[PDB]
Amino acid sequence: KEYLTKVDKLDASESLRKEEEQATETQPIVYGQPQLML
Amino acid sequence: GTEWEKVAQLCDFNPKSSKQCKDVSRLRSVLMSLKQTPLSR
Repeated sequence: KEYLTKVDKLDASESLRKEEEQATETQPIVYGQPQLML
Repeated sequence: GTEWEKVAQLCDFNPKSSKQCKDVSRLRSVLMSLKQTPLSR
């Protein structure tokens, strides 16, 4: 049962990994800095 | 069935142990004790 709780924590970590993937997909927005045209 | 009754009378993992630190391991132990309780006959 404790290991099943750890598996639930692993699923939460997978959700955090999906959040990191979303952050990576949004990174091109921050990468588009207008100051790079100088 | 009397051995389980003796083990309970000696060390019943009653949910009253929640007065201590709210550790997840102790919560899972209390859950296991509550799931084993129906075995008492």
